[PDB]
Amino acid sequence: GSSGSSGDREREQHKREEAIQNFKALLSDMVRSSDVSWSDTRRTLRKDHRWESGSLLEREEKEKLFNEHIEALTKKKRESGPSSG
Repeated sequence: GSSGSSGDREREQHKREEAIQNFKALLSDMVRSSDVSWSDTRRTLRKDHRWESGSLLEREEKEKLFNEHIEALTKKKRESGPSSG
């Protein structure tokens, strides 16, 4: 079908989707490090502006995202404990 996307085919979900991606990006930008704890993070994000819209994601959802973002970062880190299977 037409490559270009247009129309109000998907608005409901879309609304949320935006929050999801936006949340992740905000985590990397704000929390670029991986040596931090959820508590501190959440509190910090709670002050951010975008966070407002992030409300969509339930406490659990948000917490999960952050954690995942951290573990992922370390992986990139050149020097890091022996992680294999």
